[PDB]
Amino acid sequence: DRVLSLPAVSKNQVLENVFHTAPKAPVEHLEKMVSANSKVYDALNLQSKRVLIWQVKPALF
Amino acid sequence: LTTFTFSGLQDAPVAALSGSIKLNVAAKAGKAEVTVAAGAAKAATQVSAAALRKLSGSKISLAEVARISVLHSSIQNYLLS
Repeated sequence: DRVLSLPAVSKNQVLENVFHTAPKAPVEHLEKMVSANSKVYDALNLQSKRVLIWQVKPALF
Repeated sequence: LTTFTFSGLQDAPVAALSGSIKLNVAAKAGKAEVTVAAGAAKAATQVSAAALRKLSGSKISLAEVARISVLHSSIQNYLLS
């Protein structure tokens, strides 16, 4: 019964309790806000090719 | 507008109210020399009392170029706001 003197908690159960959640990448906040601000650039810039300014406040010709 | 309008060179604005553009008129008896200064450019022409009355003979009648319609663009401007 030498196995009953070993620590009963496995090496697996350490690695699943220590690394419980996959950690958040540092660049995940950049490349998710950049792709969402590329839609703020597109719609709202006045130099974008797809601006909303001509379909929101139309024109007066 | 109507067909006949009755304004021009009588109780007119004689000077601009902002600094971005400078306006001066030379109220003579028959005509008036305007002095317009906007940025680097200056214009100084002469407008008669009967030259402004022919201005409202042809109407401009501005109208909006909308992507879909003026109604739709006013709803979409509110959804954007």
